[PDB]
Amino acid sequence: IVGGEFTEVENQPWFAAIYQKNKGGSPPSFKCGGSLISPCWVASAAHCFIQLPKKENYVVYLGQSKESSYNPGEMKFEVEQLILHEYYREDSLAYHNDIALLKIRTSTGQCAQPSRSIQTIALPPRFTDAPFGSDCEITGFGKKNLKMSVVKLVSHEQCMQPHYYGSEINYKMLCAADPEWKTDSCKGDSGGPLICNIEGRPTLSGIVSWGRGCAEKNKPGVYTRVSHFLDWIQSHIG
Amino acid sequence: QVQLQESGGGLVQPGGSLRLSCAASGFTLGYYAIGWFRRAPGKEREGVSCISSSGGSTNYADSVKGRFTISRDNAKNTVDLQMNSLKPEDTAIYYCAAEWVPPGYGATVQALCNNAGYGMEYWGKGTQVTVSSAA
Repeated sequence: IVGGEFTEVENQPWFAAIYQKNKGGSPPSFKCGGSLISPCWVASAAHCFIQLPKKENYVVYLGQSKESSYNPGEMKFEVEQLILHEYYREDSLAYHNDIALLKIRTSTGQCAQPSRSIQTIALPPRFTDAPFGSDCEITGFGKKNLKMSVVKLVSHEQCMQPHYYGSEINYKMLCAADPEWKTDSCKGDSGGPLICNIEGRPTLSGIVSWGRGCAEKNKPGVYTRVSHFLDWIQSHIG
Repeated sequence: QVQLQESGGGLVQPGGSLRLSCAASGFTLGYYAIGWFRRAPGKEREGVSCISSSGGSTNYADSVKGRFTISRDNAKNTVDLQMNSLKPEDTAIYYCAAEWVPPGYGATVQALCNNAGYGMEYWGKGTQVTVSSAA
């Protein structure tokens, strides 16, 4: 997350900080961002979990904000299900089908309860995206506190230009960047949300997946196009 | 091999004082917020007093404000609870619990202490504090 502002208790209340556990009583290590799409389900990127795909290795935190008081009973979650897309592959530079689902629950077995600091984010209609040039917002702890920024959707035609990414971009992906190339997602934003408006409703359009550099000119951030994974998602969710 | 261990439990006369200590073995307690919770006969677990990892932030239940004092030594790997002006109402099993507070939240440990300690990562076996005229 290069540039932008720090969020507050009502900014990006769907954001999930995904940590990896360390041996013994050592504090956990931040691993990835994620989005609460259902009270029991967080959507993230598969490449965040491919090394250690067993659910016991992770813990999810919600409701992060400088004005929100940490309550472990309602904001800390164990992972009772870790689902990576079965056709996740690592290419030369791009990830393919880079999406994962985490089913969460508190120590008393409850799911996420909506509050000032914890809300779900709506999924897009099938194959529906905001028009190119739209303002979407990204969020993360990537390259101390939660930040958010604004990027613009970039058309595939523009993105698939040789001096961009060429044929390493397919239509199950979404490109987004700052026209001034000053703001963008970076290392550590992986799995985090790309929020676009669709019918004036905030929508999880993208999942941070990859990119050559950060806010590098002619190279925008690449995202998993969520509108093309609804059938997959709801096949595990409901 | 992570262990939390309370000590200092005993029998004291009403109005007396008593000091509890929580020690950790197998890990560094200083990274953790610590809470003292208690369960009296019949009632449910309640937060008595809590303190952040660095010790900068504390919280007290109204019942014990001005009577209890929580403190810690991150060099010696301990957290202490000083109890003055003890009342019969204070009779209970006192637990020590530790929880790592992720970055990105408020500095307060109030919500950590007001919620009966559900979700707290580590727990001691507890120590008994009895306040009675039988002492």
